[PDB]
Amino acid sequence: ETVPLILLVPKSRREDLEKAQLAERMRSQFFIDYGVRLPEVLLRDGEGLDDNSIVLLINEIRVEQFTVYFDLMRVVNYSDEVVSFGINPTIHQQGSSQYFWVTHEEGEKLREMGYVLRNALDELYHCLAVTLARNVNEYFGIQETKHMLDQLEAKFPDLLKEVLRH
Repeated sequence: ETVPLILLVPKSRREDLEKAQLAERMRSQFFIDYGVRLPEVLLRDGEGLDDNSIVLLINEIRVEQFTVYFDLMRVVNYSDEVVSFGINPTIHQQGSSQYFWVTHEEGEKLREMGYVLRNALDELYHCLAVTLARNVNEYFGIQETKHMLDQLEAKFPDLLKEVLRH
């Protein structure tokens, strides 16, 4: 890989993320989990970028925008019982999926009650790995479709007749 991954980050978080060595954390973890070598990961200030937002660019094209609450912890196996403990999560919603976040102090209480918590940087890594994995799956899917159009012996009218039937 010769083209770097770029993460646009909030201007107020950039120096903390550099001090936390986010780039090396990401590169190191991805290699251990997958055996694949990420290109260099560069952080850049995102103009107008609100807090808790990260934009992934590859080859200067926007790939995905993540919502990660830098000062909070993600409740990985969140259940509604959390609320019965007096803890009301920060909820982020992306499509059909909800993500539940709590304070560091709340996180420590939930860890004693069977919950698993991920800090923001670990969740940011997780978001990247999920995005990278989703894109690879779809790429393979495109290839499967090309193979089916190669193997296809039925013509279009006959093919479309069969589809409406079933």
